Amino acid sequence: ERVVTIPLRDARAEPNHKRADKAMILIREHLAKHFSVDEDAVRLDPSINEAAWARGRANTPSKIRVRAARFEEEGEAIVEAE
Amino acid sequence: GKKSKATKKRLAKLDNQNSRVPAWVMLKTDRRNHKRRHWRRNDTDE
Amino acid sequence: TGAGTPSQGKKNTTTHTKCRRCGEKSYHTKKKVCSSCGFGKSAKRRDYEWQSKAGE
Amino acid sequence: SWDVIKHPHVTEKAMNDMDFQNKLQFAVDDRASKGEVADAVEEQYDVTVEQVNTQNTMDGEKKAVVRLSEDDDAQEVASRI
Amino acid sequence: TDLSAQKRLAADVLDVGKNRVWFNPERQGDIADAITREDVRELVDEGAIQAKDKKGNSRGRARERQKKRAYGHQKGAGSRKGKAGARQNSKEDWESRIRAQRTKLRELRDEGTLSSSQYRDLYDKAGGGEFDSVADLERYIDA
RNA sequence: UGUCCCAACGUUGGGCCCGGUGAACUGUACAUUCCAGUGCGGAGUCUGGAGACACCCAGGGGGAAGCGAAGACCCUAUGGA
RNA sequence: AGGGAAACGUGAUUCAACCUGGGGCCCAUGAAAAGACGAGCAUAGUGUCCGUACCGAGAACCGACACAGGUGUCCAUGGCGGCGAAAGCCAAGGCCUGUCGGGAGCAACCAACGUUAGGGAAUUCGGCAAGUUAGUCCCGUACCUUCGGAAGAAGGGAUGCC
RNA sequence: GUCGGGUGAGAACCCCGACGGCCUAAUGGAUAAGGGUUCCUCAGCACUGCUGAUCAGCUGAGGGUUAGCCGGUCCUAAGUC
RNA sequence: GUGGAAGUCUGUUAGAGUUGGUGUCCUACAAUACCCUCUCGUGAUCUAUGUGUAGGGGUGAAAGGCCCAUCGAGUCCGGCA
RNA sequence: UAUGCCAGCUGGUGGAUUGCUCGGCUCAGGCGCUGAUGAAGGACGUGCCAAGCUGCGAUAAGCCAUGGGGAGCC
Ligand SMILES: [Cl-]
Ligand SMILES: [Cl-]
Ligand SMILES: [Mg+2]
Ligand SMILES: [Mg+2]
Ligand SMILES: [Mg+2]
Ligand SMILES: [Mg+2]
Ligand SMILES: [Mg+2]
Ligand SMILES: [Mg+2]
Ligand SMILES: [Mg+2]
Ligand SMILES: [Mg+2]
Ligand SMILES: [Mg+2]
Ligand SMILES: [Mg+2]
Ligand SMILES: [Mg+2]
Ligand SMILES: [Mg+2]
Ligand SMILES: [Mg+2]
Ligand code: NA
Ligand code: NA
Ligand code: NA
Ligand code: NA
Ligand code: NA
Ligand code: NA
Ligand code: NA
Ligand code: NA
Ligand code: NA
Ligand code: NA
Ligand code: NA
Ligand SMILES: [Sr+2]
Ligand SMILES: [Sr+2]
Ligand SMILES: [Sr+2]
Ligand SMILES: [Sr+2]
Ligand SMILES: [Sr+2]
Ligand SMILES: [Sr+2]
Ligand SMILES: [Sr+2]
Ligand SMILES: [Sr+2]
Ligand SMILES: [Sr+2]
Ligand SMILES: [Sr+2]
Ligand SMILES: [Sr+2]
Ligand SMILES: [Sr+2]
Ligand SMILES: [Sr+2]
Ligand SMILES: [Sr+2]
Ligand SMILES: [Sr+2]
Ligand SMILES: [Sr+2]
Ligand SMILES: [Sr+2]
Ligand SMILES: [Sr+2]
Ligand SMILES: [Sr+2]
Ligand SMILES: [Sr+2]
Ligand SMILES: [Sr+2]
Ligand SMILES: [Sr+2]
Ligand SMILES: [Sr+2]
Ligand SMILES: [Sr+2]
Ligand SMILES: [Sr+2]
Ligand SMILES: [Sr+2]
Ligand SMILES: [Sr+2]
Ligand SMILES: [Sr+2]
Ligand SMILES: [Sr+2]
Repeated sequence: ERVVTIPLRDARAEPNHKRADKAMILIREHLAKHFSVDEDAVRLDPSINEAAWARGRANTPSKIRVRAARFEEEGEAIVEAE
Repeated sequence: GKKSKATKKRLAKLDNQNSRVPAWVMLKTDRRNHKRRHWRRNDTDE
Repeated sequence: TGAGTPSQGKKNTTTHTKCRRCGEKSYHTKKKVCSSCGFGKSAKRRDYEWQSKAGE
Repeated sequence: SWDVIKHPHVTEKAMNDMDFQNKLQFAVDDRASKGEVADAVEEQYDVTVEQVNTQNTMDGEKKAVVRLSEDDDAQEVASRI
Repeated sequence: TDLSAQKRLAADVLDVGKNRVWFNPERQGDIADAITREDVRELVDEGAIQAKDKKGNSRGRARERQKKRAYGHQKGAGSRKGKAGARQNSKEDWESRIRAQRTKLRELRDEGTLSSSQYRDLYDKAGGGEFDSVADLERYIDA
């Protein structure tokens, strides 16, 4: 378990009316990498969802602080806002 | 529309004919309703 | 307005219906005449020699 | 010569009408009037028919909903057939 | 589980649009067993099913604007969109004025202030559009 | 006033790669061609040279007198309307 | 009576519906019939037969299709807005089915579009395309004219908020 | 659309919640014609569905339309027999 | 000043239509579609349903237009091989 | 030696071929009118389960009589 700051500037590569979606993907990929786990095993708590979609589908926050914990037999992570 | 009693009887019959060939007929004849109709794909008379 | 597809959408009138006398869906409910058997037009049954090859 | 009553119409809805409103339901000849349905019923099960509602069904038959007088008990009438 | 049917019954029993009925996430199994409307009423009381509140547009911002405009503000040239005759119906305005001038003249008469003949002369002049308003009429009557 | 001088950068949907779905047009045969020539005088296929290791991806369409329609123009028929 | 968890209001303005009048127009004159009223009251009996679901449309109709087409009526008084049944935004209500998704700062090229210095129609058969102007008020308005008009001519000024 | 979750052998698109959106003479309500059971329930996914499907206007099996006072029915219109 | 006329003006009100883009599409969403622009919108107006006129005949504010995707003579079958 | 050419082998796809015939085609002989005593035709019904065909008609794949027939039938 640890607190990490996810940069979401790469969502700018996706068309602007769909930035929120891409953000949620970048978040999952960031945690999967930094916590050494499969993207399939990363659980994003709705709090994170609401944070990224706060200004609608076309406006994402530039970064987001997220608190994630890593555990269990198969290796998985649970994440949430902070 | 407005259906008369006769029209209704005819529609009723068409609904009834529009059924499966009983399974036992399958066995008895040791091996299809060629008059199967669909309300959308088909058009009834009258 | 085209005579094709756009004009087909206006067709919701009922004309030919099941005939009381012959059973064919040919009884024109507005003319009250069967285009198939002649019901409403003649007591005799609608018939013509041209409905078959001349020598048959 | 056609008879008036064809057979009892037995379904979930029919049973409810029987348990909650003292009504019996019948499949009857579609040429029969409400009155002819009332008489026929009174003469077949000896009861007092109070009201009869009819419907020409999409099955080609006529369905009758017969309400008996408070004197009679549908549940019991239907139970003897 | 598929609760769309129950959603329909609930909207009817709660007397609200389907989009406003709320089904508790933790009771899908119980709601899924609900077959009859009675089953739905039962779950409603348990609070497993509820009706979300409907929105009503706020009129606060409108009310303030209404006050400013009633006080004669926020109606400068830059705020008008319709033609002058559209902002105030002229025939309608004349009906307002002329009726006010006749009521005026009618009171002065029954009150003795004007003789039927003086009244007549003023009344006919009003009808000819001689007076801009009631005050304009009074000023005239004062010789 | 980007119509133009004279074009640039950006936006959204496609295009490209991946999963699934999945047609049609067209097909005498052969066929990696190019330059000349010849030939019913407008040839990938004949002649002489030149060039040419096989396969695949993307592209804009020069050629196949490309595909689509037994030329509507013109004439002819002891044709039609 | 009913309905509502509860309270279970009172006044006002503007007033669709509906009611009732006044005016004007016609080289145009705006159905007919059954029926009803005229013609009281009590009580009782009778009131049979046919239709009744559902869709009514970017999937239930017609168009070979679950077709971007076509297809009548009424909801024309929901809030802000404004002249408005206009735009734009938002309720009640409906929907995420104008139904394949995943990926590459995602190249060339195409569709639809934003922004372009200086020049300003040189482009082109031709300002084609795009753009310029714009709502409301005040001032002011030519030739010509069938005296109606031309006319919003033109041109000039103003416009928010407190 | 997205994040969680539900069901299921199987879930991007079946259902619940949250967050994010779309429609305002319509993408909402009632209906005429026309269609004809497409309506409701249960059980299903070989077929139909622009991908998938546990879903459905699909497949199997049942069920559903109740009138003195809403239409028809009665009157006559252009006009028809 | 009142009054409120008009085959009167503006108007994507409803509703009707279609100047240009020679845009998009052109094995289409569509055998006549899509978008913007444009025109009409109290009348020789528009619109629903019913009803009448039939093939050398209708109907036509006349384009040889229209009479069920076809009309300088409909469609079907027959004459007919 | 990839992409691949020609021929064959095993297995498909396909339904030709050969064989078969409950259907046709043509010829010959016989026979020949039906209907208000409601025909022919059609509609809708009718079966334990019944969609189609056939039959039948609310007495609904059937009822009665006489003769035939025969231990099976529906
Ligand atoms: Cl008056
Ligand atoms: Cl009705
Ligand atoms: Mg968006
Ligand atoms: Mg059924
Ligand atoms: Mg009834
Ligand atoms: Mg189900
Ligand atoms: Mg005036
Ligand atoms: Mg030729
Ligand atoms: Mg010529
Ligand atoms: Mg000639
Ligand atoms: Mg669709
Ligand atoms: Mg410039
Ligand atoms: Mg030049
Ligand atoms: Mg232009
Ligand atoms: Mg008409
Ligand atoms: Na149909
Ligand atoms: Na029955
Ligand atoms: Na440009
Ligand atoms: Na080429
Ligand atoms: Na308003
Ligand atoms: Na889908
Ligand atoms: Na005057
Ligand atoms: Na145009
Ligand atoms: Na002719
Ligand atoms: Na004979
Ligand atoms: Na059968
Ligand atoms: Sr169809
Ligand atoms: Sr026209
Ligand atoms: Sr059209
Ligand atoms: Sr029509
Ligand atoms: Sr006749
Ligand atoms: Sr004859
Ligand atoms: Sr049924
Ligand atoms: Sr050579
Ligand atoms: Sr290309
Ligand atoms: Sr009033
Ligand atoms: Sr209904
Ligand atoms: Sr509707
Ligand atoms: Sr439509
Ligand atoms: Sr809403
Ligand atoms: Sr789908
Ligand atoms: Sr800028
Ligand atoms: Sr020029
Ligand atoms: Sr020039
Ligand atoms: Sr100006
Ligand atoms: Sr399967
Ligand atoms: Sr359904
Ligand atoms: Sr006008
Ligand atoms: Sr106009
Ligand atoms: Sr043109
Ligand atoms: Sr354009
Ligand atoms: Sr075209
Ligand atoms: Sr007006
Ligand atoms: Sr035609
Ligand atoms: Sr012929």
